[PDB]
Amino acid sequence: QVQLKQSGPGLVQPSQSLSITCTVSGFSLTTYGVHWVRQSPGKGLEWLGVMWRGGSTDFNAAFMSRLSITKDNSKSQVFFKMNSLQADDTAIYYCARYGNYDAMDYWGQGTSVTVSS
Amino acid sequence: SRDPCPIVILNDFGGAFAMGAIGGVVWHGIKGFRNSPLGERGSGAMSAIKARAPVLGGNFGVWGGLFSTFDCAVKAVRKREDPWNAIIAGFFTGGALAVRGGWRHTRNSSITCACLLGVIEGVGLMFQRYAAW
Amino acid sequence: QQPSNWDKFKMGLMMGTTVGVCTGILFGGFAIATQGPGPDGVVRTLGKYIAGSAGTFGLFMSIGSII
Amino acid sequence: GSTIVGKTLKKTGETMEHIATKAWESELGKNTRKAAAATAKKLDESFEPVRQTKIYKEVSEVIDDGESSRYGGFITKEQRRLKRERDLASGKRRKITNKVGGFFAETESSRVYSQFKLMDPTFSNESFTRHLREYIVPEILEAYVKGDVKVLKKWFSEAPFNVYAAQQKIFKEQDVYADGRILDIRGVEIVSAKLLAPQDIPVLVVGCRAQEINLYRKKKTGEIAAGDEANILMSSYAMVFTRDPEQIDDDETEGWKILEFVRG
Amino acid sequence: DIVLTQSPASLAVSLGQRATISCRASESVDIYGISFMNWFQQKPGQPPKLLIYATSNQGSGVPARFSGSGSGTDFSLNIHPMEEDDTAMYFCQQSKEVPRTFGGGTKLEIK
Amino acid sequence: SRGWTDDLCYGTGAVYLLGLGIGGFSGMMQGLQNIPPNSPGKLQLNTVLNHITKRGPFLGNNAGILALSYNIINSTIDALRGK
Repeated sequence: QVQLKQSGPGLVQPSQSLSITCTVSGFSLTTYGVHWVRQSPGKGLEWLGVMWRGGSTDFNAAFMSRLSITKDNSKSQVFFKMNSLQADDTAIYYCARYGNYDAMDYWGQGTSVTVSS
Repeated sequence: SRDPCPIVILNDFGGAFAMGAIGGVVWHGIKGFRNSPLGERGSGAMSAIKARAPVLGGNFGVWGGLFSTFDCAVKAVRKREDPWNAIIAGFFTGGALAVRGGWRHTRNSSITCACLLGVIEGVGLMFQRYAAW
Repeated sequence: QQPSNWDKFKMGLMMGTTVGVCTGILFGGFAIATQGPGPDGVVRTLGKYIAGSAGTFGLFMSIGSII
Repeated sequence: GSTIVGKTLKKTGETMEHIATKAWESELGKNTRKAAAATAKKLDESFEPVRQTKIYKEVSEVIDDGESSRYGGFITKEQRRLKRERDLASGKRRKITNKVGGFFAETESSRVYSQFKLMDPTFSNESFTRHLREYIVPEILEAYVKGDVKVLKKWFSEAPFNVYAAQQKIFKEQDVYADGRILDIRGVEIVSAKLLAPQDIPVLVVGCRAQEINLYRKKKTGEIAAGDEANILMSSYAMVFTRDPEQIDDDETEGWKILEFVRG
Repeated sequence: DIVLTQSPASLAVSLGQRATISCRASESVDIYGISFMNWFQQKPGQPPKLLIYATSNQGSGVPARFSGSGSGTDFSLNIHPMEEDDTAMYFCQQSKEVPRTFGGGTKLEIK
Repeated sequence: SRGWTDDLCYGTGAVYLLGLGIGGFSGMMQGLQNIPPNSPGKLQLNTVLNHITKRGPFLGNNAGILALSYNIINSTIDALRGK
């Protein structure tokens, strides 16, 4: 059936790079897109970036300096990359499929990303 | 080993109608499989077949039968076995088909179908030449 | 030895493909010049014309091989 | 040389034409036409016992149906409304092998048709095409060419109705009003089913062709301001349909909307 | 861009009663006659789940006791029978402009 | 299908032209029955031509497909149902 799974990199050092892989199953990445949404407990939900149906990408204005989203249709994978991590970015990170009328129906397991030393 | 001139016309009409109907079955079956929703693909394909096969059948039947009538007439008048009649009557069938419309429409359709029959007659020589030897 | 239906269908398929190749460039001789590059491209338009003419002639020639 | 022919030749076919109509509208021509009509009704009455045989009636019941509207024909407004209320009374009573194997996979047209099937459990391509041919396109085109804004108020969106109102405002400043007819509409078909947004709003694309005459009359005198009673001109129309999830209980619209309207 | 606001930040209802959540926008999120606002429910240890999309359509598999309505700048969500397993955190999310954003949060419990 | 290329071209063509002619006479009569009250002349020709090309193939193609399907069903089991 339709199912999304994530990697688990956590407990990273400050000012380091983070890379998350979302593996999809049950659909194709060239006919559906992917949203990337984090949920910090102190600032609520927010929106990071999307990879559209057409292959183009988009990011938020406040996080455009360090975001990167790429895709791979053959292995059915979506890669997320943040170059810099600080202490205010301890959160849970999710990837979600968007279908008709831009609805985030099917959501992944979500990874708990912690920043410490 | 062909039929006489006035009685090959109905055979040409029927053959062209059958060719149009079967080609419409394949074409609109693929289209109705492509355009229908997920759960009701077969019903949409069968509805598209039963709605759009006879139009292609009638179109190809009229074109083939009118071309065969003009070919039999130009063979009865010119009284030769040249391939040029297969050009000429085809050109007249262009002038028979798109008459409603305009002068430019008739000219373009007749010239295009004449060029199509000309390249058919150009291609057929190699098949008549190399398949035998 | 005429009555071999597979030979007739094979000959009709081959003749339909060979006339489809010629009708593809026959269609593409003037349409690319009149409509310019188009939304697809120069190569894509002529390739689509060749493929469409080849299919639409090969299918009806395969039907007309038997009839 | 050859360019001077078209001025001289085209008139010479015309000057002999009206004399031919003078031949046709003569007493011999009218008498032969009326006798041809009378003997045509006579032959119709003579072959009416042939047509009234019940085997011919059964084979006509097999053959004849509403699919004649597929091949053309225009519907009068009273007959169109009678057909609508009749149907309402009836209803209310490296090319990898995965690319080859993805022929059964879900496409974007599958998403669009699945959405419109989820909205209404009676939608299909043939049923909507029949409803589009018999009611929607003649109503839209007749209200378009006759200049009636109340019918086009319900169907259009904000942008094409605003464009049409700005178009008609100049004609209101031109002291003229639009008159015309629609003689035949053919080829009402669904071209493609796409999603046209970054938000993935499903849309449908409709194409048709028609025969129309456009002329403008003075509202005071009544003389011709533009156009001709002759010169029947052919046009094509391309429309983009979509559906509102709400107001589906509103009749005379049934939740449909037109986004873009292009005349070619 | 479009700062949203949820009215009942703390809500408690008895069993079988109607609960109403109000979501308000800064501007109008209407496009082509349709309002692009969706509703999300999050369990205390789960990823969020879609409930209502395009303000009048139920999500896949969502029971019929969740309803949504409203337009312009004001939208509302109604649960007329209250069940004991519907204790969660509720969000409203707009989907018109490019900077997508989510609401504050609503805690819903049973006395 | 097994083919046999006989009693199929003749059966389809001889009823296709028959139905086309019957539709032609019926469409000419029905177009003549709905002449406009005014006389621009050319518009009468356009009306009757649109009427005849509407009426014709609708009475042709149905008879053609009916005879073709009947002949296909017959010739599929013509030699397979001798008993």
